[PDB]
Amino acid sequence: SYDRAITVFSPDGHLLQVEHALEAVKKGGCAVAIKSSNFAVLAVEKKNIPKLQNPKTTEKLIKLDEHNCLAFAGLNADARVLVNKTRLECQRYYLNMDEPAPVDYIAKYVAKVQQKFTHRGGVRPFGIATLIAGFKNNKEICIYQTEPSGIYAAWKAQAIGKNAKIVQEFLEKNYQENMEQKDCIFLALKAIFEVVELSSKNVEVALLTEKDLTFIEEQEINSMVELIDQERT
Amino acid sequence: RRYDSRTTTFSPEGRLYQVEYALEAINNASITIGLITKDGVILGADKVFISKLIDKANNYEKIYKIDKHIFCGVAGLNADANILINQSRLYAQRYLYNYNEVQPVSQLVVQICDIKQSYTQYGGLRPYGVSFLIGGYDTKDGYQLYHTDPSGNYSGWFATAIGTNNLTASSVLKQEWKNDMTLEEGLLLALKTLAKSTDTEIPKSEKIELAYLTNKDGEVYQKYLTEKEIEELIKLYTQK
Amino acid sequence: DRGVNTFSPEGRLFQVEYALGAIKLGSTAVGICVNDGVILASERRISSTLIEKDSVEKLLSIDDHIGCAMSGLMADARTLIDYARVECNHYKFIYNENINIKSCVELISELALDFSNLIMSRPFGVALLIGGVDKNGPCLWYTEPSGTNTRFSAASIGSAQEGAELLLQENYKKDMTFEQAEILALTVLRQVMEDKLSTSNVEICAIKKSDQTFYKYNTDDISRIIDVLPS
Amino acid sequence: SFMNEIDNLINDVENDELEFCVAPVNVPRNFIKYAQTQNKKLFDFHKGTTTLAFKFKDGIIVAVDSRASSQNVEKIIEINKNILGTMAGGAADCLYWEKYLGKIIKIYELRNNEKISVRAASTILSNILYQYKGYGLCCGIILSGYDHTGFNMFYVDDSGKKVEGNLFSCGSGSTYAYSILDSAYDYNLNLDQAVELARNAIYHATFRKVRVFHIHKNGYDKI
Amino acid sequence: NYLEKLNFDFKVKDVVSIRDINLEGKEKNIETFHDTILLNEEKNFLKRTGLIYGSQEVYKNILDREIVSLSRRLPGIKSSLLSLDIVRNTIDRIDSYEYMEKIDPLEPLSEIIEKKMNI
Amino acid sequence: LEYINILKEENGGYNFDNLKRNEILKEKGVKFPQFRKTGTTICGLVCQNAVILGADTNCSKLHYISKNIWCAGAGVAGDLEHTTLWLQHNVELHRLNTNTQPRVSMCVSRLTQELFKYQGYKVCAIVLGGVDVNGPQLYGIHPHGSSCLLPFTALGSGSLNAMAVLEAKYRDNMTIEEGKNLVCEAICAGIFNDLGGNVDICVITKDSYQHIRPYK
Amino acid sequence: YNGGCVLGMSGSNCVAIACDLRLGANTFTTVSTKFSKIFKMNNNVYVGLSGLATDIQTLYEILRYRVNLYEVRQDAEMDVECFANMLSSILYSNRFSPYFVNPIVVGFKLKHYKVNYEPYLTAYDLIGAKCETRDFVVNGVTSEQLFGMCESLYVKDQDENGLFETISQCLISGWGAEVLVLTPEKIIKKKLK
Amino acid sequence: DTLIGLRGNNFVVLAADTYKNDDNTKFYDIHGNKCLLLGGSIGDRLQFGEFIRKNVHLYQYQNNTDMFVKSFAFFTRKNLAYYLRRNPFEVNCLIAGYDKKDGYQLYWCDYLSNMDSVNKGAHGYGAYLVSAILDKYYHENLTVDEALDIFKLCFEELKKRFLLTQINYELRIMYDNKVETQYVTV
Amino acid sequence: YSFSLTTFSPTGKLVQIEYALNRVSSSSPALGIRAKNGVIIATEKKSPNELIEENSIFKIQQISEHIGIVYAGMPGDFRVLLKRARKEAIRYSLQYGSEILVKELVKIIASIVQEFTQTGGVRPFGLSLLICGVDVYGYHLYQIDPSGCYFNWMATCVGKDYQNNMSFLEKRYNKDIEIEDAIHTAILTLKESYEGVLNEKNIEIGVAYDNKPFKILTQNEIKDYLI
Repeated sequence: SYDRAITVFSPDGHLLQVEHALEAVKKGGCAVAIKSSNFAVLAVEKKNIPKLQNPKTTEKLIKLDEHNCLAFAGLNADARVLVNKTRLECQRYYLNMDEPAPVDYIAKYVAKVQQKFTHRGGVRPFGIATLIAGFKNNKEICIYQTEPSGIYAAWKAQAIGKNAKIVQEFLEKNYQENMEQKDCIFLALKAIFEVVELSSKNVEVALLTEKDLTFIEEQEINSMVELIDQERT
Repeated sequence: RRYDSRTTTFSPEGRLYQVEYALEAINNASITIGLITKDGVILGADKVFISKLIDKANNYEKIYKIDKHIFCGVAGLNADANILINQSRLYAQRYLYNYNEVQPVSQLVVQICDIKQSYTQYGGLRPYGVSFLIGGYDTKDGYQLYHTDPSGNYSGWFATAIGTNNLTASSVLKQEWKNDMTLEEGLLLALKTLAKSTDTEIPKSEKIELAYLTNKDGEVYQKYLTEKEIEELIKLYTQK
Repeated sequence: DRGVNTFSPEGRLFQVEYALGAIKLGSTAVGICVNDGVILASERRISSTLIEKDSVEKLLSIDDHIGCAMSGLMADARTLIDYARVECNHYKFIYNENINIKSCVELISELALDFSNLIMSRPFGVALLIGGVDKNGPCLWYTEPSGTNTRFSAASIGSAQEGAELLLQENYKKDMTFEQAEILALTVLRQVMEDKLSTSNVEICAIKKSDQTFYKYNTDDISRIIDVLPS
Repeated sequence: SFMNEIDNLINDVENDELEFCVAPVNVPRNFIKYAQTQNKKLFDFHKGTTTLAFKFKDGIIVAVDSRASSQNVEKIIEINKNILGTMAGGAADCLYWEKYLGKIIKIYELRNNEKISVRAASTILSNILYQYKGYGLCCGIILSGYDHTGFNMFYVDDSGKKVEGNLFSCGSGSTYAYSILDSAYDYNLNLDQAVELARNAIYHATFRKVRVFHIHKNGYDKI
Repeated sequence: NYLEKLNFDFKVKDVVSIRDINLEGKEKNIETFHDTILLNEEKNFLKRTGLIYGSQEVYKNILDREIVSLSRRLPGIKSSLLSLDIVRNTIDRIDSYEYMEKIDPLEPLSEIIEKKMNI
Repeated sequence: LEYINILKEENGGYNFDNLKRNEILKEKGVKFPQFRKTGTTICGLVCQNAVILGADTNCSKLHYISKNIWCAGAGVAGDLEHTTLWLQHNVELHRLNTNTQPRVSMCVSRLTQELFKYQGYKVCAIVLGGVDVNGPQLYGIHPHGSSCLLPFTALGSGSLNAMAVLEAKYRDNMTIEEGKNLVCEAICAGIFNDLGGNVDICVITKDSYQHIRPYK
Repeated sequence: YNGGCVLGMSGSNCVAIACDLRLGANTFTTVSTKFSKIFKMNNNVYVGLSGLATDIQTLYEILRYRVNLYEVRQDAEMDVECFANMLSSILYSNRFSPYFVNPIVVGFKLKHYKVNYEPYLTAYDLIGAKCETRDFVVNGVTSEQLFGMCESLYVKDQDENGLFETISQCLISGWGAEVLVLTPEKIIKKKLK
Repeated sequence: DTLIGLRGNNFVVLAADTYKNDDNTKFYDIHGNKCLLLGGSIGDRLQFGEFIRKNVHLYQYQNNTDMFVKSFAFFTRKNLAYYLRRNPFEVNCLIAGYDKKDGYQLYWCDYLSNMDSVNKGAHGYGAYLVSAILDKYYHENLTVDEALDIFKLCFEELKKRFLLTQINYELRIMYDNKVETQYVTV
Repeated sequence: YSFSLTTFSPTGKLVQIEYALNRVSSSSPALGIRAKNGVIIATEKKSPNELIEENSIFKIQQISEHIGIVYAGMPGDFRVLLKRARKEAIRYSLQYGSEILVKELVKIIASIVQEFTQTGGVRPFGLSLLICGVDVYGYHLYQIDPSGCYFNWMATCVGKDYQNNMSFLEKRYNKDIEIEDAIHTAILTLKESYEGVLNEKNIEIGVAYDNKPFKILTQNEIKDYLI
């Protein structure tokens, strides 16, 4: 309601509304992100009905600005609204600086907004946990990961969505430093397919470089999933 | 305080309660079909039999025109549909007023989803219990069709259905559908899936209505089917 | 069931008590308000090895002459630190002299307790430990969510703070120099760390009397003060 | 209370420091100008001294004379540890906005843990100066300092100007300083020759106590 | 006093709008007089009522008008505000603000909800 | 008062987009096209139990407020037309809501408040009159908002000759035909004396009015 | 300043409109020799906005917005007087600082009997001063010259070719001109040297 | 500050007087094949052009498409009108670009927002002199190099007529889905 | 504190408005026939006390020169809806200088009713309006429900025993019918479900002719049509 605390403290010091936002995030689709050297591959789970649904409209690896990019899991409309807010905020920041928006500032802004929706009356928490990837003013690749609670922390290789813990353990076991582009894309594909059925149509991986977010072609994805299927047996 | 409905509130596990009940209303309305064809975009609908004394001529309560190049159809509450279609008309005409171009349908469905998400998230008022099937033509990506919902999600669809018996309509569309389909074949497929969803063998002419958007001669033109051409289409359908 | 502002039968706000129930869940932090300065430390609770350990820092600078440690809900605490530094630099704008620690913790307290209509909706479930130097020497402060702010000689916050405060009561003495304060803080930390006290698993910030600058200790300094500890 | 508000409404009987009051006249933006028609004793504000700032091989030289009513007024403000702002024109306006810009920069450096660029500070100062353009505002500032994109000598004014360059000088008699500087100037100049050139040009400016500062990549000295 | 209040907001130049020449001084011209065309009339009406009848009448009128106005749609789609028209007794009257129209552009709907009711 | 702000935001009104551009254009010194000043000779008189207005054109000055209320304007054409439409429709809405015969006093009060709200900017002179429950009443509204119940009124550019003729040849308990003759003796004489078109006559009876646009 | 001169002629079941084409700023300094002033609002509605080019474009797009909203809401054909009072209300909405065009409204009355077509013409002032002429009507900054030939060359009912010849011969302003002859079953646009 | 612009078959060229003689406050390269050239005060230019460019960036990024040039021209016209409503200062506008629908195009707009499509546009103090040369020598099927020769001759004419010396210009060129920048001194 | 009291219940159905329909089921009948030469609306006004002034208790009201209105519900909602419908009619009149089309007014009233159903802290309306009118597009007869849905009806009945009344009307209705036959069918349908003796002052009949203004028939005319 208008001017009404939707989220309030529970008897055991917990925000139940923020908790409900957390399992709402966990029920969403998966998404993996890796960083190395000066680029960061990004992957999301794709879910479309064959022969009826249009894969083109279903977009998950949006670009926020010239450099930063954002993936998400959970409520799609909430993600779209916060994306509009963050894009407008990036253009505000680029108006005042005349310099590109670093990843740390927009990550902090996303954390601030998601905290604000967990502390204002008449607003429920945002049911998403977005992770931003981009270059700072120093021009070093970094990845952050927000949550509905508004907590953010820098990450080297992080995943979200359904069965997130298995992908996190796999990345923690297998991640190396200063990897190649093909190695990074292979690791991201294997990480998402650890908790996703092995098929080309369920991934839309793209590589973020300082030029742009280049979407990987379908033939490369087909070759890599066939290679992973061969390696599994 | 004690009389609060608490609309904008998550469930115990992961969901907005009222948004589910709104979806159940979408599951308790007349079926609406949507198709993509090689020479237009077809969107039929099933007319609920309120009474035989309803003025059948020029009372198309399912499909409406939002703009000269955009139309839509509803499978929920008509009173909400009127206001939402009015706001869609206002946004499309304001875009044409400011930017001096025909509205891309993606922007329009994004804005109507923003309306439905604002009622989903902000305030305490109940959400909008209606789902649209916005489709049209633009030079950016040719013919397009979308499927909005009260939760604010949306996505493209080459062919889709909403309302009662939507699973049967989706199953029929999955089998009999082709990319290089002419307008007549799409109309016959619309008749077939509407008859299958309604469970009747012969479609009733008074109980259905159809429309399409042809882009002949480099100019958008919507045509809404009346009783005579519906009867002709049904006669050709039964004879093939 | 009940509003955000409703007294219990014992004259205690329900939401305030629930906020005080949440501050216990958090990372350990310890501070000694010795005469030479404040040695506000922290835990660096690493969630996993993949944590970059650069964007996750508990010790933030409200101002050049102020240090603090956060506990409980983290985004809320970041909002508290942001408002505190905003009004601190506002005070620097209106008044030439740097803001005292006492006035800063009053601004923090009236931020924390504005949730009642007396805008913000619910109380700030954070237990900060502000510390810094001003013209009357060092000053260490504390603000639970109930707003009953009080200064401390030495204090600890976070989960399992009972052992920390007991050991500080059992070891702290007056006229303690700055190196003695450092080794006391590290010993208290190591005796409440679950894991071993490595160089990278701790954050310390110092505001010295002469310098009056927020110097967050680097890896070499942390290693030295770990090495100089007793058995 | 609402009771007192309605009582004052019916009876027809109706202030933070940072809030700016304006006249109830028909056009407040020209109000001071109308007052300047009535008298000029009040509107005799302490004007700043001409400033001369320029890059060279090792760092930046910034020289300014002391002449206001007063002749020992400091004309350079410390915006940041690496950015030094100048004062020209109305002393109050440039001084106050330099301090407020410094506070914005301090907030940005605190929340966003990174040193701000000179371009960013110049853009912020130009934006806030343009925000109150038309109300009457005299201020000439020459932002100068180091940033991760090298040195920078951004120049901003009341009218929202923002011009990047390597040679600049603003204030009364600035054309004479520009004439001498164009007569003699070189990027690959020594520090002693550079400060001598600055002193000579300032002395030429205030003829028809100089204070000079050298900004370097690790701060600025006072010579 | 006036001209808002500086608070080191740091967001002075927006990507939706530009500052006016008068900022918030609101120089007295025809648009300024037409802006306070309805507020002044209702101020006169509340003056008349709470003078002759008692300030409790003005209190009841303001609370009723705020309550019926509080019952409206979210920002976005225009609200009919019929109950406000009944309470303010302007349903019988048709006036310049009823007819005519203003077409209005760059703000997303979520920014409008933040601006309207402070979220 | 937040609800009035909501009412202002939701509802429309007088937009003011192009004030500054016009200020620059007029300061730069270019002549712009003039207004349609439709101010001509108009008059009216209180005859035997019926008001008899008069005007001249092919702009028909006689405008309709109600079945027993007509009026004649003199000034700017757009102001007169919009104000007359507003008054007619306001009275029609009141008649629908209240279900009573229209009254000239209500029209006079509404016009007086509307014209007094805009001090002199709206060039708008109206000689509104008609028959109500209190008999015939004729009024003499001015652009400053000052009504006055006169036995006969004459406004316009050539108002002096019409007023002089009416003052010369006015009498009480006059016949309707004599009223029409006096109306032409004012308006036709003012047309041929003052620096046009066809005269206009309309008797305002309590019911069953009649309009004569080709009067002469 | 971007001025012009528009013209309109009636006749037996046919109505014609004409306009010059001249855009220029700085009093007398041409910058474009081809600018739209006649706009086809509907199959049976044509508007002749003449004046400052910015006001022509702004009022044309505002009228297009409102007319499209009415057509989509109504879902049927629109009457000419609705557009006329729409334009009058929009002009009066800026009573202070008007739009600085001299509009002329040309249209066809559709009396649904099947349907009977009749002319409809009217002039407007800077504020909105609707007069139902139904004969020839002229508007523009240079209309003072045009009134002479408009009054002299009038014939009453004319053949479409005769109407085109009459309006062409009768027709800060200059740089060519165009004529749109409207008929119930056709429309003909042609430019004059 | 004079501004000049030409368009024809497969070229667009824009030029302005950079005047310090390295004025970067005039040209603004919109994302994609689009540019905005403005003239007036430095602060007014840096406010208005930045507002237009960041708005177009927001539109293109929030929709994942490219703004059509006609939409960009009319949007800049509307925002110029609104800006003049909120700031009573003169700003000249010379929108040009490339779109797939109608090839290349140029637009000419004044402080009054009297925008119109032209093949030859001029603004500023030297608008009268350059416009005569563009009227005299422009012709259909023009190749870009001779168009730059016309601009060089106009620069020479402005040098000869007025007392200016050591005058500089910056040329922005659009052709073959490529944007190019040059610095001609005459 | 603004929340919606009309909230989607389990299994949907938007239950609050359905309670309003029960009031529409508990109200006196109010029918109307769209004839080939006009449109008719009729109603059953009660005589609860026998001291009521029959003129004062209007139910068949007039909005525009060719627009009538009748309802079946509580009277206050009818009064406020009538006043706002009239204000919208004059708003269209000043906006466009013509009589408001029936479809536009029906859409506006539907939007207002849906607004009130959706708006926070206000209950829905308790009546089913029955618009009728004549325009250049011919005759029109609409019905705005409490839910806000509008139906382009040709011959409809709302109130107590609405199903039987609609069935009786459908049994004896044709597309091509004169105004007199339509009035007789209206009188017969009203007399079919009255539970008493129908006579003068118990019904009110309004008619809008092909060209004449919408006139409410006087008591003598109703008595003449009764015979």
